[PDB]
Amino acid sequence: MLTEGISIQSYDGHTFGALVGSPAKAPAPVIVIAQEIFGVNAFMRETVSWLVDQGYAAVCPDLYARQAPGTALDPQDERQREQAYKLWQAFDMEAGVGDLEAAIRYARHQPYSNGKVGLVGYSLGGALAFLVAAKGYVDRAVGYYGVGLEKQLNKVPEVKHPALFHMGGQDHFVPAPSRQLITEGFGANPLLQVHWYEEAGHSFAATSSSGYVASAAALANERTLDFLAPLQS
Repeated sequence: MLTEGISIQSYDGHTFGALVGSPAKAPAPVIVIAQEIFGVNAFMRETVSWLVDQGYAAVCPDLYARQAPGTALDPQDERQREQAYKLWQAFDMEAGVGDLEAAIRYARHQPYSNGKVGLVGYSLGGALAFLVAAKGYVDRAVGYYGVGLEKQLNKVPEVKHPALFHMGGQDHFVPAPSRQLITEGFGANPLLQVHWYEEAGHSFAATSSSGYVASAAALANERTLDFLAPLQS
């Protein structure tokens, strides 16, 4: 689901929709949310709601619009999960970073914007959060269980604004050797924080996922809100 009428343009000219939530009290800092592999679906709608209820505005861009605009897949449906994995395998990560850069610029000057913008991404979006943090487009970035971060460690010195990552200790997209690489590599830059939730795997913050872990989602979410609070006016 997206907000009708909302359109954002990327540097290369491509335009895409987004799901937007404005809080009752504005102006407010705006959080661009970077999707998982299912498009802008119920969990993204829930993430927009959570942030708006905490007093932020939120913009979740349709990152799959270069492939199939308006994709919103149900993770409980096997056929739609297969579609999600196909779209993820074809996903242009660089174009994704560029579309998020465009959404961040957009978020700086909407009616409800206070001019500060943060980014929170999940899974595919968590990997994109790190890439965006290396570019320096946002004030603060957060990534929940980003995949493949152990392959982007050459970018650690490029991060010049804070970025926070929540990783599951039982997430097998990040096995022990990968966790060691990430832990050692991110350890070199104090602007990066990475927490490991030992009893959680992938998707632990999504209440409808079989991987949901209430205690880890709650600790991570509170850390995320404390990390974003300085963006408030």
